[PDB]
Amino acid sequence: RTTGILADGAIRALFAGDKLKSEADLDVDQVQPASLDLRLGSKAYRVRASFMPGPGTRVIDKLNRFLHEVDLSQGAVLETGCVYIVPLMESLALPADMSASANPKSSTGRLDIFTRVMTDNAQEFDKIPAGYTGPLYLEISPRTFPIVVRRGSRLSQIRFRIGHALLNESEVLKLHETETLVAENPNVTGIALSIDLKGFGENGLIGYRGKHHTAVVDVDKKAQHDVLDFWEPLFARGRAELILDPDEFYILVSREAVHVPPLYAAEMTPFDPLVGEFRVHYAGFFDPGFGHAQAGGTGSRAVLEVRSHEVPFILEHGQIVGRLVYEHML
Amino acid sequence: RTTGILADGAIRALFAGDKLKSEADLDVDQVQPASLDLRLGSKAYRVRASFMPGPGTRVIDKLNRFLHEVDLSQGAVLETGCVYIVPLMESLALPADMSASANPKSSTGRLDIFTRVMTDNAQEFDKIPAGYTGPLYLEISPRTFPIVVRRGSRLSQIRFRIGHALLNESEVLKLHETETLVASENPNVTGIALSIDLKGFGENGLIGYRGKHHTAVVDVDKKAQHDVLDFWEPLFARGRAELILDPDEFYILVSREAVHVPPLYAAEMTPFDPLVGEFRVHYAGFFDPGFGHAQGGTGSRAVLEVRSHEVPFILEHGQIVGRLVYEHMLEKPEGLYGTGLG
Amino acid sequence: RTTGILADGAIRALFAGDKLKSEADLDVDQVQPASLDLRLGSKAYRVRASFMPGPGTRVIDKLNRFLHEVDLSQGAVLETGCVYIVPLMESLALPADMSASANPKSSTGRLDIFTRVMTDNAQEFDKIPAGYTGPLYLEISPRTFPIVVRRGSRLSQIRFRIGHALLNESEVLKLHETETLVAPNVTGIALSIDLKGFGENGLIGYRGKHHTAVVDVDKKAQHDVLDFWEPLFARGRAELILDPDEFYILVSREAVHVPPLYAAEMTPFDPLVGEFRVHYAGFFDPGFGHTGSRAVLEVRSHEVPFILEHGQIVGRLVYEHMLEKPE
Amino acid sequence: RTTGILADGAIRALFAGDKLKSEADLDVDQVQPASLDLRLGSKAYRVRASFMPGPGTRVIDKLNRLHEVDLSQGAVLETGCVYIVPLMESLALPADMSASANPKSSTGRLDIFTRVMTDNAQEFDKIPAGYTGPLYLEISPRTFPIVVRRGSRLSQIRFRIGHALLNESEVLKLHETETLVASNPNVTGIALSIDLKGFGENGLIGYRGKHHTAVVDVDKKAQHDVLDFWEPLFARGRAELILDPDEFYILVSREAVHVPPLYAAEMTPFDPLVGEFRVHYAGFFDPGFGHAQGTGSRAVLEVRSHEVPFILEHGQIVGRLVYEHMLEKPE
Amino acid sequence: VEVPLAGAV
Amino acid sequence: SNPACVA
Repeated sequence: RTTGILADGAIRALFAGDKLKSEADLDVDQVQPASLDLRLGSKAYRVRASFMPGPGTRVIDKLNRFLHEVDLSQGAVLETGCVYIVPLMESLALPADMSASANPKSSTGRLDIFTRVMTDNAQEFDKIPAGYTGPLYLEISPRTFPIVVRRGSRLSQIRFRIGHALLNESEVLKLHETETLVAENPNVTGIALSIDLKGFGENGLIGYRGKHHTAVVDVDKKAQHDVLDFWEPLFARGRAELILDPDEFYILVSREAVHVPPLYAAEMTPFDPLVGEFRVHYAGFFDPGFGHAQAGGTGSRAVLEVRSHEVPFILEHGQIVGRLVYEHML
Repeated sequence: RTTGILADGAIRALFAGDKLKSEADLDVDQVQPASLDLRLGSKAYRVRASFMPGPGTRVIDKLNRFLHEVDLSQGAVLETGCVYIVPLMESLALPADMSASANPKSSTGRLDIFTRVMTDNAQEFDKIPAGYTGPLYLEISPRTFPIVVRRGSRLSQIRFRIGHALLNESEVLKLHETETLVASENPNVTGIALSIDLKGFGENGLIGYRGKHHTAVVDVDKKAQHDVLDFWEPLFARGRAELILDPDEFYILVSREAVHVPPLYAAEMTPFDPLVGEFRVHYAGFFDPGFGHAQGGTGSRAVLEVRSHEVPFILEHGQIVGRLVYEHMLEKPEGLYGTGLG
Repeated sequence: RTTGILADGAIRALFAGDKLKSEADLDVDQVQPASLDLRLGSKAYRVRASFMPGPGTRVIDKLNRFLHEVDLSQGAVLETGCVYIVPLMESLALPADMSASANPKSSTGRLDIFTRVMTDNAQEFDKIPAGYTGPLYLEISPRTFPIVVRRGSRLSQIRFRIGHALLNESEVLKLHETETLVAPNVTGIALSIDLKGFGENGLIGYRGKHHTAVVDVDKKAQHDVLDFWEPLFARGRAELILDPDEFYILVSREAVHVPPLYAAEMTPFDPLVGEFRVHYAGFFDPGFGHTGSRAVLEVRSHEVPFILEHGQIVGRLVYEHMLEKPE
Repeated sequence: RTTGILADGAIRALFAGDKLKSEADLDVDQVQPASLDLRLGSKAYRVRASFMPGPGTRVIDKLNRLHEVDLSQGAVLETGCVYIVPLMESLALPADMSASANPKSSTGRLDIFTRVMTDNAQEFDKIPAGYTGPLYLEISPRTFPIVVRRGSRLSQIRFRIGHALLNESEVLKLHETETLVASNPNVTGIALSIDLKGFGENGLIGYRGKHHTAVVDVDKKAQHDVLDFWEPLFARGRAELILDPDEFYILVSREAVHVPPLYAAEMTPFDPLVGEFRVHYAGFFDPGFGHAQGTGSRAVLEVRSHEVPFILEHGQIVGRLVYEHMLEKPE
Repeated sequence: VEVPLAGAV
Repeated sequence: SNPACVA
């Protein structure tokens, strides 16, 4: 292939040939099979609002039109509702033929943290254009939990590519035949992900609702917080359904156990038809090898962050909430 | 043409041939040039949540599976944050090649009223399948102003079509040559793109309006009876050409582009998708043939309801906010009294 | 005794003499030991704000100065955040020496429904002046749950009295000695919060759920408790974070008694007003805890979150003399 | 007198005597005629919630049961968050001397929730007679985010021996000789009532805090453009105002008030109507307030409704101004 | 001044 | 002639 998603060797090939740069030496686990994690610098700027730089504008110029600097050396709490712009440790000198896109880490999404990667001259967030040279910034806004971040915190990741090597309806059905994509007949349209509101285990746990009032989650020290201090576990108590209320954040799971085979990457996409009623937020990248060589058998369920938009909505078990779009690795 | 949007003459023919029904004679002004206003029935159902009927499900069954009944014979107040389902007076028995879609009336958007049309067996809102036979329902949730509604209230409209006779780039760019689509040579066709005017209008530099809270109730049948200053706050350009969009607020704003829809075309306003995660045009609707008709200038500005999502956003002048998409009429409208569109 | 509170017999006497009037004959359980339940009439007025009538002003005249009329004959949903004025079925023509005051019913409180009794010429809510003649109105605003109310719905109650025969620090402590008022801070007696637990699971109380169906105030028992309430359990430190837009049903550590010749009333602990409040503080009837019984308490915090802690004083129970024993 | 409020001269003598202690020398203007401004120290603790220390408890014990913020340069404190800040000042009061704390009127104007706490406190803003120990300010911005630093002054403390209050004779007597209101006064101290008619051609009655804004620097808070933080309110139709409970209002009394030099005053909320609306951030008035220059000055008032929207009407009584004796005349 | 209910402007 | 904001 002349087109597809750069693997991690090909990413390490960019740091060497100075198409990617960084303030410090990369972390050992910072390059991922099909993406790079982006790291926070030492300063955050508290702003009044989010903004688009626009054509002919450096972020740093716009940022000076606007406000209060926070030091992230030791670690600062970013509060819910507030907006911060953070220069990232990584910057780009991409080949004319190579472009990039950004998405939050699944752990960032789990914590309901709003993030946008902004680029110089940007007219849309999270899209790096072909042949981009310059700095990267992260806009950050905690929505449910206040968080502590610092220099080197990793909230976001970037996927590089030459062209768009997407798979079509028979290419996906073929791939499913040889390498299992759903553990079982896949709804090809990439693959449709539906919601499981039936439950799991002896108690029948459906997922979790984030608590509106909590203490601060350290983003680099996550295995050290207790669940019921941050979450309301949801259970089956009747018909297979959940009312999604507008102020609330839900962590739920797909019915499907999905598998992204070794030479492919994937990306979670919203279900456009129903984006008006409810959205899967924080839909991110899937690495080659997701659900691959595991204790249960092929495939693992996708963790999904759901919110209703304006009005309460009765989510029903089996509802199509999205689709995993598959893509060829270079 | 054998594909396009049904004009009012056709909509009226559909009523005369019982392919579109109603509980009473239509209002004289109920049929628009390229759509029909829908009227509320006599009962509203207060619901805990909005729902999708789903395949092989009647709307009335789901309702019966849930629920306070409100009588609209005189007038009921619908409160903000509350969800109501209302059977509509109009019902359908569509020809198998004929489909339809629904959008709020523009005055509905100015009052920040969330609405969705639902059909029996529905998988999507505001879409009536080709050949649909059945009742229609309006879901209503007021967002900023509490409202009064009754039997006959018109919040929504339905446009009928055979096929999907949208214009592509070239067709749009040629129609702008022949007719004037934007009073400016020449527009950003993509349909035609709409950008926000934040520079100001008149001596005081008025940019638009923000909705107020704890207002009186708005009667949707008598909207011109309400003073402007006790529902909307005027907003004035003071500094740079920009506006901080607070996500809890709603804003009535204006396009820079003066736009025209020729009499053999209808349009529909769409959100600018690249930026839906930042801010959106809400209550995008139908434009009728003859909108912004040449007068001595061509084209009218589009009034836009803009809301930011999740986070505050500094909206800047010239920012693209939507896309006006053009579609062929099946025939030329005949107008309100059948004696011409003018 | 010439000053003190009218008992059920005396209130039934007022109705016989037409000093208390109503649009219908009283419900069988309408008259309480030391109070009367008030019933909603056939109309609610949806208004955009609460108000105070003021001197020489009738509620009806000011009401028309500001709006939408709601029929209550069959039942109406009152939505959260909305304000309704409801003319009551009952009205008054009291003796020159007889006054009255009003409080929500405990069931009203538990549903987090804001209520205010208004009279013509009112400069305070919930106070009927001595020798008052005129209509009574209920202001209603559901805070947490949307509600269905109808004609006859009882959300409030009125206690009539002649003079103001309270007990000071002295008689309260005295009356405790003869008859045990707790199972003791007498600044009325202090009441504190039990965040330790009850039974097996360690149940502390209930948090109102922020998103619910509508509660029929006449048929609350049709509702399953878990559709509207989140039970709260003990863990760790005997402490509960009161967050601002939340509502709590909790219980006092003190088991309390009100004796036959007395009435009582829960009042907010003034020192912590700015921190947290007991809401919906109402009337205690003579013969409450006939040993003693625990007070069920409604708690909110004012705008900043507050760690309420086991033992924290949250209210005062103030004692007043009855004119006679109730029947 | 042997009972009353300490004047500046006495407050300096406390500092001289190590009864009032500080981490640094006091600011030149830190002592007021009848009060002391309290200063922030170097650290703030971000806390989950407000708390009362209670019997036998040190505030630092409860604090270490957080996230620590450095105030040496400036920190932004976000709205809806609670911070506990050790103050620069501490006490070793005599047995007969108590103190109380109110916010500074400037703190009030910015809708900053504040509480002074002490070791073993069962009540906020009250320092027991003979209190020895540290002081802490609980801070929570309600409308504007703020920047504070070491040395910032948000609160003040008034020291007293006994509690030398006044009555309806004394208050009317004092209004006889010295003028308490430029008007005659409603004495129960005097009722303060709200002015909603307007001021000038335009009829400006006050301001409402604006609900998304730049951070306000509390030390440099006469620096900003007023339309950036406030919505002017203009009377139109009836002389009345709907108080939305989500909203913050700066309004003004009808009465021009005056505190003679041998008296101190304190604004208190009007208790009959407090379940319906409240004057927030009621504070201290120094002796000499409204001294003839036209005698008497108007009270600026912060008002909010409790829970339900309320129509506030012209001439509504919104509070009471309570008078008290100075021990001696401000030096 | 356009009014919030303006049609063509 | 009196401006907004209007009370």
